[PDB]
Amino acid sequence: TYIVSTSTAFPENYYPQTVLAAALRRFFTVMELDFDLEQIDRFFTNVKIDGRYFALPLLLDPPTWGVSISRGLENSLNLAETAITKLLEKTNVQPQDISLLASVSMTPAIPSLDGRLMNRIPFSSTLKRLPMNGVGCMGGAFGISRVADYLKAHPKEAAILFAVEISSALWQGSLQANLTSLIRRLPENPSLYSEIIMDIITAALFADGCGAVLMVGKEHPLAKSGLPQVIDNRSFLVPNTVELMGLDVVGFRNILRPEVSDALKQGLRPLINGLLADNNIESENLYRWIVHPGGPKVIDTVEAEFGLDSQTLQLSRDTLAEVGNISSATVLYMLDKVLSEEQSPPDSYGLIVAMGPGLAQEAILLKW
Amino acid sequence: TYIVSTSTAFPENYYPQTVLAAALRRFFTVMELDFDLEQIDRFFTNVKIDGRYFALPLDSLLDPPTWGVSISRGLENSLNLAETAITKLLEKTNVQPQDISLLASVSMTPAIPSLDGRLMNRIPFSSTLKRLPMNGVGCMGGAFGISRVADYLKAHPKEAAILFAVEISSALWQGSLQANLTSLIRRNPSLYSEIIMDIITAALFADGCGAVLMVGKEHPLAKSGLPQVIDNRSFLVPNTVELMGLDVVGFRNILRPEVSDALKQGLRPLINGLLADNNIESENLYRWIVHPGGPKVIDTVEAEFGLDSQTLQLSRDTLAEVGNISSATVLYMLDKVLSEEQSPPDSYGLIVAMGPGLAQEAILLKW
Ligand SMILES: CCCC[C@H](Cl)CCCCC(=O)SCCNC(C)=O
Ligand SMILES: CCCC[C@H](Cl)CCCCC(=O)SCCNC(C)=O
Repeated sequence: TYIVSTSTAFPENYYPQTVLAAALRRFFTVMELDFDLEQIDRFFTNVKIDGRYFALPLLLDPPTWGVSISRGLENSLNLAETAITKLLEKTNVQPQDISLLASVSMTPAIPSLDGRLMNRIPFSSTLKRLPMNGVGCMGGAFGISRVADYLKAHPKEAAILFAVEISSALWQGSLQANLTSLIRRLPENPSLYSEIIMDIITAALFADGCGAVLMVGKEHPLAKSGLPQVIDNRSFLVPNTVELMGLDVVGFRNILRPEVSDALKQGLRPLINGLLADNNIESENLYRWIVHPGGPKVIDTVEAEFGLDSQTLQLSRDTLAEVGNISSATVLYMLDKVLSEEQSPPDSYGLIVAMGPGLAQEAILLKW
Repeated sequence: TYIVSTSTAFPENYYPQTVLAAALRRFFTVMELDFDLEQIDRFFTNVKIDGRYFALPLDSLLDPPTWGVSISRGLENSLNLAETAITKLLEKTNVQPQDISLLASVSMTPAIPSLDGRLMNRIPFSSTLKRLPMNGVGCMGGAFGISRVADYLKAHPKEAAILFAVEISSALWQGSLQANLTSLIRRNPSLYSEIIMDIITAALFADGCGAVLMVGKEHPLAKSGLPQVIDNRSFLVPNTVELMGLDVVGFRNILRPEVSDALKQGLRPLINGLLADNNIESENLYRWIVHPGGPKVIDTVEAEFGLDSQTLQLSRDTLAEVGNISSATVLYMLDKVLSEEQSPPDSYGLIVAMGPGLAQEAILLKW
């Protein structure tokens, strides 16, 4: 399977990280929440993000959850349509010649976003769809793997994957309600301190955006040398870590416990060592890593586990700095950057790695 | 690709339709809602459901728990049902979990991580198990998942995959229907249609789980006499998103009366195109397995294809026994066919389901 091209789409409002930190501090202050405001600055600074796109409005006067979901759906569709149209235009592919449209998003959508897009883009009415959910930050890498598996059996076909997330939905009421309750119960329940920090970290980290990728089977006319080929992929799920990472219905609450970066270690090396060995490759001979930046702590952990030079994962840090954590879309944005870089040397190997709720990890071996 | 075996799983409480009708009437009465109570009984009777399984409680109908606690219970019941069905499937086929390569799931139960990921802590699947967690397909999910697993197994002829579908319709009885029927009846003659649609939702949808084991052609279990998936196809009717789906409000089920008429735009284009490309006609089909997805749907398929009054009886009997269990329904029906019926060698069958989109899915089977 060949990765042919990529595109991204972002909403119109880009906020400096310092403005978002200030917006949350003002919420704490207007609400008279008894909490150290310097903790907001600390985590908004320590995530190493310069600014974020928010599709939904920037705390004090929240709409109904129904209205926020309606806006989230609309914005998800708008971003996905933009990305897919840019993708089709840049490759000169007609929508009717796409066989499969795969999607990942935690935006609630029944019918799925990919079905609603059939009314915006003239796909054939018999388009095959692959709407995935329950994978969180991992979804971009996960979707690449599932589409590659599909194209194994359909070598003449073309498929599009998109990932789109609206993290700003959490700023429409969920973060406000939860931080208020937690901080006000904190004097009688000091165990809640870590819960407040988790919500502040969520507010510091997650952003909005969309990425899309065109992939084709080996017999497709766009399967040309010089493109990255997906040569293998593998999944891993670490036992008994469901509670470390997820998205719970309450609005929503993001779950991201500090123990993630250590539980990551239990899955990363068996997953990647096994994938590489089964393909007769040594990690030291990888030309490129494309690692989803769950956080700076996650990047540091991957770097330490595989003894990497600190420049090897620079793309993860630059991406975090530019757009924040855009969840499943992040590795597609990252792949897009790489496809804009200098033509990778022939026969160079690359690894895409992402981690998400599960705790689950996905690894994809690429060859140029 | 072969369908090797099926299983089902249901919660402990089976309620007669009259008991459910009575509970809803009691709600209208305690709340002093000004609405003809005979509309409740008429719709609960006219869907021709004898009873339904509810995993979530009915006794709290007047004082429902919080939506957060309902979701947590819905997750736990979803996991329990899927674990039970999967375990029965593995036991009846003598297949070890470690020997399953792909676990595919469909469910509207909110789950991040997905149900299939969570199930890896209850069933000793390999840690490198491949997963296919689908959503956004509603009632079409069981047929949809069969097609997607079939496409996967085309590329993996040595492998075995499990699909499960599970839905907890009783979630809507934990506050959503109560709130919406109250407000709607209070308020605007144009709102009569909205109340009817919530009453029909309350009359129709039920809980359950189905599971299927499928293998590629080179798997040891791939044996003659098992149904083969020979082809499958999807169809989405343009500009009908608003006719069916599930909206966040709790949840509100959307099922517009126009659905059955809108199905006519997709059914024959889908099925006759699929059959023609496999060199057969619909009249060649020995068995139909059609999801019973809302008023007039069965009747509409029957009319479109000129079928005899008994060709779709399995749809009606299924609705009678367990109601509309959404994505799981066609797996329960396939289970009945494989376990209780005789299928002549080399005969053709068609699985058909319809769901939010408006989308339809067809799968051609050959024994
Ligand atoms: C508008 C529709 C509502 C969208 C809801 Cl709020 C999706 C959550 C968005 C925030 C994230 O993407 S958090 C990514 C890391 N979290 C996990 C579980 O991996
Ligand atoms: C379990 C927690 C919330 C899950 C929700 Cl309440 C399940 C959906 C409502 C009951 C059904 O199965 S309706 C099937 C027809 N409707 C569609 C969209 O196809």
